[PDB]
Amino acid sequence: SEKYFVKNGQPHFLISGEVHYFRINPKLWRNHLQLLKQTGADTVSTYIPWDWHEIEEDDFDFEGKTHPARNLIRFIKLCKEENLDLIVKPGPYILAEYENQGLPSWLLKKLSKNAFALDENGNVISPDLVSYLSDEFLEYTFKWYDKVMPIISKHQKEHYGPITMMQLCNEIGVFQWLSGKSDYNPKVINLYKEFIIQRYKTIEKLNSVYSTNYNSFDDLKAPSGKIKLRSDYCAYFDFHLFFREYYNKYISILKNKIRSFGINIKLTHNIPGWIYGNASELPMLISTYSEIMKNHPDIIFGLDHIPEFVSFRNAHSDLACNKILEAMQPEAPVWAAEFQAGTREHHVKAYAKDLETFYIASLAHGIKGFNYYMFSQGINPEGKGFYGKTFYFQTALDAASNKLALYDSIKKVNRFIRKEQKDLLRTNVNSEICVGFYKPYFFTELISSQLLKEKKLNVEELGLYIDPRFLREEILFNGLLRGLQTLNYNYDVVDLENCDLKSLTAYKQLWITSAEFMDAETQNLLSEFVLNGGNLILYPAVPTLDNYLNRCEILKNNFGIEFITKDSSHKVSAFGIEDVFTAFSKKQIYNDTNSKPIAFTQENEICGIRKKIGKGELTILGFAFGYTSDEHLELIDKLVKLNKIKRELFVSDKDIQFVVRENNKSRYIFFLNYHNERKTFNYRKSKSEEISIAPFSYKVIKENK
Amino acid sequence: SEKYFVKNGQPHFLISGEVHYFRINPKLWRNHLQLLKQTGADTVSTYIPWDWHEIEEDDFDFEGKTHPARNLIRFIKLCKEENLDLIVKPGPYILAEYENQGLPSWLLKKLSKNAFALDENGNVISPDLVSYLSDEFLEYTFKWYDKVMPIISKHQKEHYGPITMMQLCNEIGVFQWLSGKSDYNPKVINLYKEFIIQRYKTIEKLNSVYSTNYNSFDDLKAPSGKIKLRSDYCAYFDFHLFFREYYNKYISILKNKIRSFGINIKLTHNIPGWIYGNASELPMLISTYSEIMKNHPDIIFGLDHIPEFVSFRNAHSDLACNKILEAMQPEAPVWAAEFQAGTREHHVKAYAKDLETFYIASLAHGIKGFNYYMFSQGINPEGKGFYGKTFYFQTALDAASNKLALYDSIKKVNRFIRKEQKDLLRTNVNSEICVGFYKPYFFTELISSQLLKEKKLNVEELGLYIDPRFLREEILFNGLLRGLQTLNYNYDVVDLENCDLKSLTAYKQLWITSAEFMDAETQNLLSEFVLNGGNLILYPAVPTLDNYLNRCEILKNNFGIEFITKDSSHKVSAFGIEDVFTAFSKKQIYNDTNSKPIAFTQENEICGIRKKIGKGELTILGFAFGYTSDEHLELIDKLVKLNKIKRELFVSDKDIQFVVRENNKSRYIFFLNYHNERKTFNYRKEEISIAPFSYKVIKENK
Ligand SMILES: OC[C@H]1O[C@@H](O)[C@H](O)[C@@H](O)[C@@H]1O
Ligand SMILES: OC[C@H]1O[C@@H](O)[C@H](O)[C@@H](O)[C@@H]1O
Ligand SMILES: OC[C@H]1O[C@@H](O)[C@H](O)[C@@H](O)[C@@H]1O
Ligand SMILES: [Ca+2]
Repeated sequence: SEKYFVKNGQPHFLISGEVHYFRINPKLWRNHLQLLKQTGADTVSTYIPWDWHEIEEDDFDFEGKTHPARNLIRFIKLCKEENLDLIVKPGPYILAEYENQGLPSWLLKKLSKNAFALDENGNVISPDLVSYLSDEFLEYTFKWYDKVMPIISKHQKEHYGPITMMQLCNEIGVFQWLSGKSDYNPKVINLYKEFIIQRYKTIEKLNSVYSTNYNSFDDLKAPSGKIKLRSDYCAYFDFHLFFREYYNKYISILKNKIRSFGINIKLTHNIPGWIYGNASELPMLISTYSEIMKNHPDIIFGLDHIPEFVSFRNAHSDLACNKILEAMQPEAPVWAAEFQAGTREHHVKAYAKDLETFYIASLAHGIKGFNYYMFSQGINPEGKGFYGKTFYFQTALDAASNKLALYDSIKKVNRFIRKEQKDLLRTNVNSEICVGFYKPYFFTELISSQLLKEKKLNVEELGLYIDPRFLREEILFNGLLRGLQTLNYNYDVVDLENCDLKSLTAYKQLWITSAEFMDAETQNLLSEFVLNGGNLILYPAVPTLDNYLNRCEILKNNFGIEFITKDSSHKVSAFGIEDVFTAFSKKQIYNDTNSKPIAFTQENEICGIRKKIGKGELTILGFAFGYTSDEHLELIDKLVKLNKIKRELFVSDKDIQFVVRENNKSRYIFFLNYHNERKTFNYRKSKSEEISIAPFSYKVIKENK
Repeated sequence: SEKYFVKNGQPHFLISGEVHYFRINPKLWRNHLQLLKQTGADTVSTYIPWDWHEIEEDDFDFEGKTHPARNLIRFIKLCKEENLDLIVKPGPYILAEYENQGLPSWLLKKLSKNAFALDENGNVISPDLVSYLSDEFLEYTFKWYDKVMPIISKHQKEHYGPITMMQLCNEIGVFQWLSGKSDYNPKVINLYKEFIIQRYKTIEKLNSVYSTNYNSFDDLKAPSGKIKLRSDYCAYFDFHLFFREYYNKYISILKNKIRSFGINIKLTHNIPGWIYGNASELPMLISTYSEIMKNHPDIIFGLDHIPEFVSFRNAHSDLACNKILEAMQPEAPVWAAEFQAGTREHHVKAYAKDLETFYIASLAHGIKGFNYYMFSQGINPEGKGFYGKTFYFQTALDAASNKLALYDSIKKVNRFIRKEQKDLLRTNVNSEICVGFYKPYFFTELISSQLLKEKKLNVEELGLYIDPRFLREEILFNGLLRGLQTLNYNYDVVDLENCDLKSLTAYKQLWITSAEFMDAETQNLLSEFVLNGGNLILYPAVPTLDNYLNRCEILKNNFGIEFITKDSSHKVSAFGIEDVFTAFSKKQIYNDTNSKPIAFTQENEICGIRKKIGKGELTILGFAFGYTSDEHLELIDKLVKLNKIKRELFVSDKDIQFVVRENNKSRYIFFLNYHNERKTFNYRKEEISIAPFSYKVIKENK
């Protein structure tokens, strides 16, 4: 059942700490490694910066001949001497608050304009932002790999070295995302045109899908500018599919290059998306990796968690992200490649009290491994800091190797993990609720995001009213997922793409947050799910279009639903809850045929029904709610209770979060107080026990079954 | 010298609680009022919703004839019986998460298209958003005033009644701001044309300023779409000046109508701008009231503070907003018309332990009065809630008058306030730093804001690189003001408009965050300031343009400055601090004749100088830094120390914030812990422990 890392045929919690040799006095490297090992950590992790080691074009130093902290070889040897396994991350990009994101200054001065990401006008977006498939960029990247990869290969575990894992590049697409502009480099334009010709084969076939009138493929260009017609939406949809293939081509090229050096260790990649302490856009960025995860079962993706604080304001972000990684990568453990320790920026504090709670909450939320980022502070040598001289603050160790407050928090957490890992790693929560992940709603990084400078998608111009980004942020991430976690109902997330019917029928309920569009394959899957005995909850819309916004009424027809879309007050009544505020004036009005009406508009028109279809049950709500009122929690709770799903515990304070993890031998009860209140409460399993929990604090109770 | 409310001829801290009679079971009105009074509160505050009382056109109920909670008259009687003064807020707009923002449904169903705020295409922006100077809207507003104002007039403090203050409308421009669109209603456009003719007199004068090619004012159109040309910037700038006159015309029309009923109590207005627990846009919104504040010294503006939490993440917002209100309104107390109690949003928690600290921090930060918003929760009657059934959560009292956790926090704070008010209200901080407030940098709500749906202002299209909203948000509000607060250096803010030279001379340093444009009057003011002996810190640019982007180099020439704008790495060195991250590649590179170079690019070009001019001192930095590294705090500290300015205390833990407030005989030291850490420290001009997100106040007799 559970996915976890294994060592010596036993479950093993991966505990790594990030220690940047290049930012630490090499006379203190050993002390940093000893103090990390003394916390119970098994692994150390570092970037190997291209700029740091290719000091001028074709002049390499890995031995500290020109600066003692260029002695990568000695750092590798110390990791082995201090019995730590090593994760190496040689880029080409590292980010790492390093000048030019780790690319050499000499490189960026030499590269031609066509090596850079370009805007719609052909202008350079940023002087450190390359176009990934640039011939010149990949030539210099390969020359870098030619010098660093033999060193990595020599020091792998299979040659009795400490190196067990290597990250390829760093958060692919993060630089493009943060710039707020997409890449229109000519390599992108030309590879896109090849993609479209391969995809459609004839211009007649493309025109039939898009409803365009092109005479030839030579008339068609990568889409630019705002979406005004459904044909512009179609063009951008394919452009999103293309970018997923483009990032798969990039990582495939790096992987094939590294394998040529005899490097057989585990390859990793790291997922961006937290900003200002929440992760509602992370699902968009993880979706850009869809083709990499389909084609490379041997690259393990891990999350980059940057909570910044730990409170009800962001409590749901880490669990939703952990669940969405599991959905997209169900055969590998859920791990954090970067797991916040300290703060990347002086003005954004990172308190030990918060992060210690985050670490325990992460265990509650199913994490199987992590890399404390940053375990060790660094001091940039030679002006290499992007933003200042000091690299991170409020870490476990300062750059000198002094213990800071966070060290004691990590020791406490790691001690618990080491004591419990053989049982805890094998535990699961009992999820009776499955939530669908429909990746195409996330495919909007070119047209609609929190970071994109230009809003290119306005669905009203297309005759639609449900924006897929509004749906996936407010109705799903901040809405349903936040609500279920707040209500202490366990859920799983399943990727609906090529999804096995047998993997949905384990759940008492499947929840689908739907826009007006959904592909035929997914409409058919949800149809079969209900006909064969599944219980489906679907809102705010029965879809009637496919991903190209062409007619597709499969689910509507299979479920025998008739509806009209009508304007009314935002407030509806649902299951006897009055004044439920909904997101839209427009609602689906269902006729009551062979159904029980359960939701009504202010004019008493039917906007939600329940029915029995084949061996299954359907609940459809023709209105949108996330979690912006107490009525929304009441409605989620009522929906869950339709199939008699029960919480694992009765807890006297509804603002206490809990998670029960168990196997045949052991039960762990995690209590999380995400609130600035001392809470005294009682609980019992579904004679009560009393607990007092401080503000922003945790309790963990272990029972031997 | 301090400004404060007065009761019984003594300094009086205004402690008001918001209690919406229209959202409370009338059987429990007395119980809510008694529980509010038992916290030591002196005043209760409420809207009087137009929709609630004009139940159909020309059918008024203020006596509970049709619903017991329409008995406004009984509520007023209970306030008197329970010895509370009353603040009333009859609109016409109330917002208050009330359907139609408090306008009657029957009114919105009946109004013509031309009564509504319209976008660039002539479409209605929102079915509850009227154009303020709509004739139809003012006709019906006046008929509402005709019924509610005689009731207020009878019960006003000038007739020895309980009503001490009345708010006119609610956060003027807030609906416009939140809609993300500006009003192009044809009456508004006609008033804008009248405003332009009044301002320029002749089309030749307007053409000389804008570089336009009109033959007459008949050719003139309201600016729309993106700014591509400097002439489009000019038209939008005057469109901003016009909206400030427009809001003054609206509030003048309401005030004159109110005064006609013999209402001579204090009139108020309330300032919006907090969102997601910070207030970096509130200075833009307060700038929209510039003409109201200049023309109506009898209308007291108060702040609507919505911190949501209390930590280092938002510690600087309330101080900066309080200081900006003081700059724009120096002759009235700084007070919060809405002072967060509970939460408007169930999913956005408001912890009693957070807000208790916010209340004490607000005292440290110079607040003189406030209105707990919401003291009492409400239940929306008859589906009249904009949102769900319940109005506010985690308040002092629930809608049934049950005491909640916040009640005891408010009782505690109120007891400290009543014990200390006579001395505390007469205290000020000793500011030796003044920070300039240049209002034109804030006049962008039509073209650039956090809420505007399309950015119309792209300064690179105008041949500029310093965006005024970036400057005022990241370099000023979240940069310099946050850094000074964090470093525990007192500052004052001064409005540079019509500013007295005499008012700047008391300060040891004037800090000016400058874009490439600044009007002649302000350039002249800053020139005279330094020549006469003042010490000026100016960055990131010596301005070379006026507000119409026409050449204006008064300050530059008067100070003998020469520069070239050149591209370099973002990092500079300044005062021996290496690796100072700056916002722009473009920097001013100064000629150093008769100057001391003090900052350098990565290629060692001079991007900052110090100089003696007349009797004074100039420090100019040709680069933009906010607060995103420890080097930024070090640079601000180095700059303050150029004129030997000292903190009032030595505190062993640099992450403890303090404010020293004094008068001739009393000192209050407010220690504030904005961090999730128990901190132990000592202080001197003596060892204290403060819990996470908490406070300690110390008194010292002088
Ligand atoms: O916060 C925005 C982004 O900043 C980047 O520097 C981090 O590497 C990402 O993980 C993060 O999502
Ligand atoms: O077990 C001791 C731990 O208890 C938790 O409840 C607290 O949040 C931690 O601050 C503390 O280290
Ligand atoms: O948060 C955005 C705005 O919301 C409005 O409902 C409040 O009345 C304002 O004070 C506030 O700034
Ligand atoms: Ca000169």
